[PDB]
Amino acid sequence: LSRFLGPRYRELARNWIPTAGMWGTVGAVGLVWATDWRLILDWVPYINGKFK
Amino acid sequence: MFMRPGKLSDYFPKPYPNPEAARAANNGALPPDLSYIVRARHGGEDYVFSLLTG
Amino acid sequence: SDLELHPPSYPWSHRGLLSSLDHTSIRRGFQVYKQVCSSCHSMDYVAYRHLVGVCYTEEEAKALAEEVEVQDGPNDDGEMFMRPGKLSDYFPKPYPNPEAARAANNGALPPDLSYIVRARHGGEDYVFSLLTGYCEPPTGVSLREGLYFNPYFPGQAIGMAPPIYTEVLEYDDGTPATMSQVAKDVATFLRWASEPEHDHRKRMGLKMLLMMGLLLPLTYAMKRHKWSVLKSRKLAYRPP
Amino acid sequence: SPTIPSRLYSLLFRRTSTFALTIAVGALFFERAFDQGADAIYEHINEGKLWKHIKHKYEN
Amino acid sequence: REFGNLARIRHVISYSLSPFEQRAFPSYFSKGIPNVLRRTRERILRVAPPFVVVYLIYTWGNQEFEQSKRKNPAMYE
Amino acid sequence: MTNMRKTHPLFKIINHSFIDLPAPSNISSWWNFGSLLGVCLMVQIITGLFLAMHYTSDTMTAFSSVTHICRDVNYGWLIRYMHANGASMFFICLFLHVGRGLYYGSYTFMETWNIGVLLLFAVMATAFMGYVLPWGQMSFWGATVITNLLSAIPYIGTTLVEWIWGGFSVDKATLTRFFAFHFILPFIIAALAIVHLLFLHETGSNNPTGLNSDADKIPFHPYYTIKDILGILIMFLILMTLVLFFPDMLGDPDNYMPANPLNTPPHIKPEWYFLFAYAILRSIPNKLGGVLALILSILILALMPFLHTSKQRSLMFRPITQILYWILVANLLILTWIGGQPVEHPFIIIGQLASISYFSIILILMPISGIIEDKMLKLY
Amino acid sequence: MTNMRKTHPLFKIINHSFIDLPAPSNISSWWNFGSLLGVCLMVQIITGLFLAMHYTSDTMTAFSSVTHICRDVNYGWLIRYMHANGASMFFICLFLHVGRGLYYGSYTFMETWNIGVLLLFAVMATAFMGYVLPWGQMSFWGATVITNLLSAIPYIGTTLVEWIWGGFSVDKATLTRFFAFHFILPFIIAALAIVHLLFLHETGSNNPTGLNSDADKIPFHPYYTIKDILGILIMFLILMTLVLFFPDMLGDPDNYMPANPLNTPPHIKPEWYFLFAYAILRSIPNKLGGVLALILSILILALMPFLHTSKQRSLMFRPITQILYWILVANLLILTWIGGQPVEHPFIIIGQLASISYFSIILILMPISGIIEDKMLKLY
Amino acid sequence: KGFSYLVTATTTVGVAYAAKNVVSQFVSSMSASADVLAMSKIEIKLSDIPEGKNMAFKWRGKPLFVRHRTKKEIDQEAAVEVSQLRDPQHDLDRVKKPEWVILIGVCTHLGCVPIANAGDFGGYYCPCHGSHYDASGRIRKGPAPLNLEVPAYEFTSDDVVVVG
Ligand SMILES: CCCCCCCCCCCCCCCCCC(=O)OC[C@H](COP(=O)(O)OCCN)OC(=O)CCCCCCCCCCCCCCCCC
Ligand code: HEC
Ligand code: HEM
Ligand code: HEM
Ligand code: HEM
Ligand code: HEM
Ligand code: FES
Repeated sequence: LSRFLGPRYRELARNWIPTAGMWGTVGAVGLVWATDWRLILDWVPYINGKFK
Repeated sequence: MFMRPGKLSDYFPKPYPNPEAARAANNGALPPDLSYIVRARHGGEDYVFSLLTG
Repeated sequence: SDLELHPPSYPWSHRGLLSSLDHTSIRRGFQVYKQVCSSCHSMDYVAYRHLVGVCYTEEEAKALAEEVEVQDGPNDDGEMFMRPGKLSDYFPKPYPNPEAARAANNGALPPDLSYIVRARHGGEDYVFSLLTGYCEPPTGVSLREGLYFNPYFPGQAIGMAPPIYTEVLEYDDGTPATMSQVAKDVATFLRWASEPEHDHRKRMGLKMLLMMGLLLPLTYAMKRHKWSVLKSRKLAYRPP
Repeated sequence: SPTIPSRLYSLLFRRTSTFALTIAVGALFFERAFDQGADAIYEHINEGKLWKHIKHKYEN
Repeated sequence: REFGNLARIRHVISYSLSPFEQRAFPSYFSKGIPNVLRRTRERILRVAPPFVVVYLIYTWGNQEFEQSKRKNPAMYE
Repeated sequence: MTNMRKTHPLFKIINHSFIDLPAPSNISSWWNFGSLLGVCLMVQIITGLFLAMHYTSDTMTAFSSVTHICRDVNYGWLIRYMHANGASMFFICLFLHVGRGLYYGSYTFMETWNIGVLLLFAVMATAFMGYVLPWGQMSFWGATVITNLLSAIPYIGTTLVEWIWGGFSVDKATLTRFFAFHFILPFIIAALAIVHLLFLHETGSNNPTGLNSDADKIPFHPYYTIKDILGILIMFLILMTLVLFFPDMLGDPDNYMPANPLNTPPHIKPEWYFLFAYAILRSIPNKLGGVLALILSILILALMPFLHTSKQRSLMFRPITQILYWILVANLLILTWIGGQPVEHPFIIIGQLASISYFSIILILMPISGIIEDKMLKLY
Repeated sequence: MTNMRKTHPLFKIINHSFIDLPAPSNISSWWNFGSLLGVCLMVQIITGLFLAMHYTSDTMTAFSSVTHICRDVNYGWLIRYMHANGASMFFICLFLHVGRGLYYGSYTFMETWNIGVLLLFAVMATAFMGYVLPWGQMSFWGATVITNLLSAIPYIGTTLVEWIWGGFSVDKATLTRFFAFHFILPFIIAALAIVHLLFLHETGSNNPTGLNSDADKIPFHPYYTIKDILGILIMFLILMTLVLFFPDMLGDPDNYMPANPLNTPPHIKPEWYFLFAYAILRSIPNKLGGVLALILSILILALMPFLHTSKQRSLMFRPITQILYWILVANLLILTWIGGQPVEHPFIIIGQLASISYFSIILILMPISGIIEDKMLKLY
Repeated sequence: KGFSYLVTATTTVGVAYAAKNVVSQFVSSMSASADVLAMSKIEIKLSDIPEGKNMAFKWRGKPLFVRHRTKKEIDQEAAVEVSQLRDPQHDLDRVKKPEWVILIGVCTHLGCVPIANAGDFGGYYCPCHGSHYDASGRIRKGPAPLNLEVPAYEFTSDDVVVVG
């Protein structure tokens, strides 16, 4: 509750924003690559070729 | 196929070959298989007795 | 007799590890089966939906599905009736039970031609040698009626009339219908019937070979990298 | 001029999140590239035998 | 975690008898019925009334369902 | 010489887990139900092994094989009814295990509680596909109902239900894959039970007082061995009186017909242990809301250890939460009866009030009442 | 702050077993076969789970179900051939595992060796019943032949055979019960493999030198992690090059025919490990003698820890016994070829000489070679 | 480090690609097979439907009700408003052919098949939770959330209807 509400924990969180966002980006691209998500993969120019 | 007097291992013969001919010959309604009608009706033997005598 | 004649190793167009089947020959062999071999032999496991995408187009496969008739039902009276077949149906059986086959073919049951290549030793080589190897028996052995000599058949006496000859059927693409060509076409079509996953399996194998030829040097590189700490490690003993 | 392995390590291979990101992007692009190349090798080996090779005399 | 040491105990004396030298059902009724009745008195008011409400609204739901089954004479003409 | 029991590795594992285990000396009959659950799992494994020994998974021959087991196989009817009533009494002992966990403060074992929640999900799924297996009328229609329940998810649900179906309806592929899944899942349950016991042995066992039992403990042998043996024999009395005297009060007569896709039963219900979740999903008038209600209602078990807002572990000194807990049990009985009865007046509003009271009690009323008892006993 | 890997109990077990396991740094490529056996077991479990997801065990529909898997199920041909060739790869890695133990003296770990022998028996039974499962000509006739082998036992043979058959022949009851046993038995194999690994982990692994490996010991990670990864990759290479190019070089052609009880094949050949067993069976020309010969030929592996009379653990430094061991592998190969061949001249006398040489070279000749080596090294 | 991690990156790209393909192999193996996709197209319903009667067949594996409708039924369906039901729909926008109506008989509360020729609205009466439906499947009295789906059919010559 109030344990993680302070300036030190806030600046730790701000330091970890780019890493957490990068890991979320990795998870998103891995999800669309594994599931072959059409709605995202009809925009990148090369991978558009195989779906036709 | 031929005819043969049935031995002990044979089951009871169906009066109709397939259920749709039974439905046609019995005016729409299909007579169900009474091998689990007691376990398949709410009441069982009481339901059967009341249905026949009611 | 107790002897058997091993069929030779024919150079098939699909004998290579990455060589696919010739689908023109497959559809020619399908025609050979349809107006040659379908009178006696059956195919319980090959359908017109399997014919779509390999042998014929969808419309042509559908049309040859309505060129046969299939028992189906029940109707409103609960009786079986004839209906034109469709792409979902299997190949029509010539006899309802094997005893009809025994009665019609003089006590000999033609086996199902759906796994005959995977079932006989040699496979399509055996089928080709059996079909092309009909000859008169040697002097001294005698065979009764309905039995014919064949060196490749075990027991040397097969119950089969010589099924194919020159100009037994007419092809559609203008290929000459000689007996060797008909035997080759029906052999490769039986090979496809016994293994519909041939071309796809070989494409899978080529992909697997390329990726493992890429991955074994790289995984070996990781193993030698992680093990280089130990493989170049040096020891010294310094007693007082 | 820095060497391209040094540039690769400085940009992508240093942080583990960027390492995983370039692994996944390379996975997608490499899967596309090898799908194209492997099928092209297959039809070049089996020219004139496949169903799409013989298909053009039966649709039209 | 192991049976040799779990907690620190001082000055505690335990007396125990042999199972083959003492009875297995010592006063099972005379000292048994008052004990279970005392336990029932202790924990009867926190358990029973919710199930009384279960039975009450069970009967009420059955009665309302049967009344919805029953028709009404709002249809005279 | 040496002590083989505590020096041989398998023997010392068995001794340290089951023989010389320091157990609390005062645990009541409610602590027998873990061993009852394990012996239920063993009994169901054996009886279902015999049922699959004499059972074929095909929609043309599933009911025929069930009839063959019932009549032709020597004591096959006994094995089949033993399996069915064993599953039902397995769920009875599961509910009593969970009730002991909520009452005597056993949810403070976080990892053990989460493993138990995963075990609960696994056993409900396993018994759902087992009820799918005999291919009865209500069996097939309940399979369709639960698959549509999973299909309530938007943009993923129709593909997921076509994947689970193996097609577009419950058919031969669905029945065969459900046979495979129902066969495999009890062994995953057994492995998760090994993990369950490992976590429990790491964290120790709990007593009804909710206190530190380390002052007075006894070995598990012979006290709890003979106590759980008495529990096993009472177990077997109840299980076989269900099997041999009243076999059909827990089953459904509509299960004794061949699965007709064309005919629909007029009153469709799952078997009695799904009745509360079925009631709350029928209470909430939305597919997405109903399926989330079911999943979150089972997940309140795992979410519960974060709701412990009392400095006293068990309820055995906390009478206001005892009243609230028995109201919770009463509400679960109401939800079971509501799931049993169909959708007319006033079953809709009774089930809605029951679900609302259930959620409000298990999220809101217990922690506030715990704070109230802390202020009452002057903890702060 | 603490070490979660060395503190959390599941993570502690994984760390002490597979991560921070003290492993000898000099174990050869022959030590990867334990991990290969585990990986093939997992592959077989998953692949058979999918096969039974699409498989119905009934004599009318077993062959049709296998054909439907191979033809109409998406990539079910890959699933089925992966299962068959993975069973073959399992037996290849299993024989190499046994040969590693024989050559490096790992049988001195008596409990681990006996658990391995039980595992080998379980794998034989599993593979036999799985080969019965597709209901081919070879399946039915190998089942009848091996069940008559069981019938060779006096005064109980007929009763046990009619009990195993579920009747008086291989029939629907036999097929369904073999489906049940074949599905369930690899989980018993997995449990026995856990016991196998526990008994090994008590005393640590063995080095090819046969010496005390505590001098130079390294953690199992990342060295043997990446070594086993490379071994898994190479095993996958061989396995799926078999699957995708030669899926039937280890199978049988006439197995692909429907099982006709009236018709019989000209030759009887199971898979090549059972060809070894079949050659040992038919070397001795009486039924009970052949059955005892087969059983004794499997139990001599368990008997061999009592046959080690040399003062040197491994065969690394004993060259005569290396010659004896490779003569042993030589007539393993010869007996496999004879079991492949039909029983006529000269295969009869070749198989008899091979079997008597096999039993002699294991029972009486290797201890003589060991004591001669000890005499020559001035150890006696 | 760039060279070593490049080797590691390429081999883990290869491993991830292979794992993706084999997991997709398994998932596609558990999906629908070629035969059940082949019978996803229903057979011909012909003209055996009686006047004012309904027939339930197996179309796309599910129960499909094909029912004959009368002129009075068509007039009542036209008289029923679009927005007066739970969802905005009309009979003209639902069924192109007014003589025969083909629908998928799955109710919108628990997915039961309604019993034909029943209910107070003249349509169907699904009794699992008590939902009545009109001739077009519109929900007027019941707990169903949505309406009954009408399958996308096609009409050849008058004895041939292709539904799938
Ligand atoms: C005495 C030989 C002297 C050779 C001198 C060679 C040069 C030495 C000086 C230079 C060094 C060269 C490299 C040395 C490598 C290691 C040493 C070596 O190879 O020694 C020879 C080797 C071992 O010698 P040792 O074991 O002492 O022989 C006893 C005889 N049994 O022994 C051998 O290699 C001989 C192996 C013969 C095996 C014959 C087996 C015949 C039977 C096989 C049956 C298989 C089953 C068939 C089926 C049976 C049933 C039908
Ligand atoms: C009716 C006269 C047939 C014609 C036309 C074809 N086949 Fe024949 N087949 C027939 C019979 C009566 C038998 C069994 C005969 C016997 O002695 O067993 C068979 C069997 C086969 C076999 C199996 C041979 C074996 O060694 O097992 C094959 C490979 C075979 N038939 C091939 C075959 C082909 C390819 C045909 C089309 C050209 C064909 N047969 C036509 C009956 C008849
Ligand atoms: C499904 C099969 C299950 C098995 C085989 C099993 C096994 C066991 C056993 C043998 C015990 C010891 C007996 C006892 O302590 O009373 C136990 C205790 C426990 N179980 Fe389970 N259990 C199962 C399910 C569950 C479930 C569903 C939950 C919770 C939702 C759960 C949570 C717990 C907890 C917290 C304990 C510790 C109680 C204490 O220490 O007093 N388990 N379990
Ligand atoms: C290895 C373990 C098991 C096997 C092999 C197995 C096998 C089977 C088989 C073959 C059936 C079909 C017979 C029938 O329907 O009567 C069945 C039914 C059933 N199984 Fe299992 N089972 C196992 C464990 C379990 C478990 C752990 C549960 C519950 C959690 C369970 C619950 C059920 C139920 C409820 C039925 C329905 C029986 C009926 O409604 O009549 N089974 N099982
Ligand atoms: C059937 C499934 C089996 C599995 C899953 C299995 C598993 C394993 C594993 C993972 C190892 C560690 C790897 C290694 O030490 O090389 C191992 C080692 C060992 N296995 Fe097995 N094994 C099986 C069968 C056998 C058999 C059939 C035997 C003997 C007849 C056996 C005897 C041994 C021995 C003695 C070791 C110790 C090796 C050493 O000390 O270096 N196992 N096993
Ligand atoms: C949980 C584990 C397993 C399951 C569920 C399973 C299931 C099956 C099924 C359903 C079949 C028949 C499908 C077909 O043959 O087309 C089969 C065949 C077979 N299984 Fe298994 N199996 C398992 C493990 C194993 C193991 C561990 C082995 C060997 C060590 C094995 C060896 C075989 C063999 C040899 C066949 C016959 C393949 C052929 O005839 O070509 N299986 N299995
Ligand atoms: S499912 Fe039709 S009324 Fe509820």
